[PDB]
Amino acid sequence: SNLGLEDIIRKALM
Amino acid sequence: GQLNPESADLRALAKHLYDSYIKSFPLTKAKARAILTGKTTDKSPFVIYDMNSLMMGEDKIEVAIRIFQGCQFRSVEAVQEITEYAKSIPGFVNLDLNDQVTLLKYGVHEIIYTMLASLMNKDGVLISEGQGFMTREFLKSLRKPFGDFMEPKFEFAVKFNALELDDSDLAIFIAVIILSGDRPGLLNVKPIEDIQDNLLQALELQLKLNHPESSQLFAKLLQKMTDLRQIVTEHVQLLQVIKKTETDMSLHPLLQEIYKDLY
Ligand SMILES: *c1ccc([N+](=O)[O-])cc1C(=O)Nc1cncc(F)c1
Repeated sequence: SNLGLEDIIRKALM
Repeated sequence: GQLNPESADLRALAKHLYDSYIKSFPLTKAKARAILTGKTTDKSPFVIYDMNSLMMGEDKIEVAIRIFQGCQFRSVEAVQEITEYAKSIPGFVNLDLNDQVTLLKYGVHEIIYTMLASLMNKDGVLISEGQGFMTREFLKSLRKPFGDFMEPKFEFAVKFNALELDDSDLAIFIAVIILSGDRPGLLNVKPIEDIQDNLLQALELQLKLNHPESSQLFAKLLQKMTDLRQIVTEHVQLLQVIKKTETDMSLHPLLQEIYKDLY
C-alpha cells in the first residue's frame, strides 16, 4: 500500500 | 566534448553509481540476459506456455487483489535494494527526509518496471528466480481481467530493450528516475534538480561513450520515462477494472503464484 510502502522506505532509510 | 576535470568527475560519478548498483542489486541485467539467451547452463528455466505445461511445472513454482498483495509483498526486497542504492547517490541523504521518502515512493514503481524489462524478451518473462519462463502469449490468453495485466509491460519492455542498455547505463538511468523534481508533494525542489542535473550530465556522457551506434539515445531513453509513467498510472485503472468485472475471476493456483512474481 502507499502507507505500507512509505513505512518500508522509511525503515530502509534508517 | 573534451576530457577535462568536469568530464573526469562525471566518469567517476558513473563508476561510483555502477559500483553501488552492483552492490545493491544482486540480479543484474547481464545475469538475466545470460539466462534468456541460453548461456546460464547452471540454470535452464522451465518453459510455461499453456495449461498443460503449467501443470507439468507444479514442482518448480478476491483473486486479483490477492495477487497484488502478494506481488507487493514479494517486491519489498526490491524496494529495500532501491532505497539502499538511493543512499549511495551523492547528495541524496542530505535532502529533507520527507523529500527522500517522496522521491522513493514514486520512483520505486518506475524502477521496478525498468528492472522487469531485463527479465523480459518478446516471448515471455523469467519467473521463480530465473528457474522458470512464462510466455507472453500464454499470459495474454488468460481470461479477463488477468490477460490484460502484463501485455502493456511486454510492449514497453520490447521497446526499452531495443535500446540495448547495459548495467552501467541502467545504474545512471535509475538514479535519474529517483532524483525527479516533478514528484508531487516535494518540499525543496531545487536541491533535487541540482543532483539530477549532475546525474543527467553523467548519463549523457555515459551514453555517448558507450553507444556510438545510437545518436539520440539520451533523448530516446528519457522518453521511455513517459511509458514507465503511463504503466504506473494505469495500475490504478486495473484496480477499477477489477471492481467492475462482474464475471468469474477464478484463476489456477499456480497461475496466481506466477503472477505474484510479476508487477
Ligand atoms: C503485482 C503482480 C502482478 C501484477 N500484474 O500482473 O499486473 C501487478 C502487481 C502490482 O501490484 N503492481 C503494482 C503495484 N504497486 C504499484 C504499481 F505501479 C504496480
